[PDB]
Amino acid sequence: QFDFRASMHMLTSNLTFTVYSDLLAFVSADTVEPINAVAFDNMRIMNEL
Amino acid sequence: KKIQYGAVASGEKQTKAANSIANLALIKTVLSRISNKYSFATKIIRVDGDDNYAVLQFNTEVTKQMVQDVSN
Repeated sequence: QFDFRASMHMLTSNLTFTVYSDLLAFVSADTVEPINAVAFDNMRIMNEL
Repeated sequence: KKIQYGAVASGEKQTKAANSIANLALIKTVLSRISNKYSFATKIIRVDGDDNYAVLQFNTEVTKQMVQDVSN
């Protein structure tokens, strides 16, 4: 039977979101001048002359 | 009919060696004034008389609004 008072329900969710899909559209990276480009040790790659 | 014309004379010896100076030295100035709004780093400025291009390398990825606001 459709017992009305026993079949209602309180659905609890949030008020507002702002769903962002892609995240690396926010940072804006740069590069130092490639003659001052540093390897894993702190001398520079292509150092020699 | 004698018409006064003080502008450049297409037909000198100078007309290509000084259309590559006057157009590089012009676009080196108009690329300086658009750097009050977008900060970039230009890479080449090739100039051939009037016909010239100048590659601009940015910080972010180029979007549909940085193309419109540089062309404006």
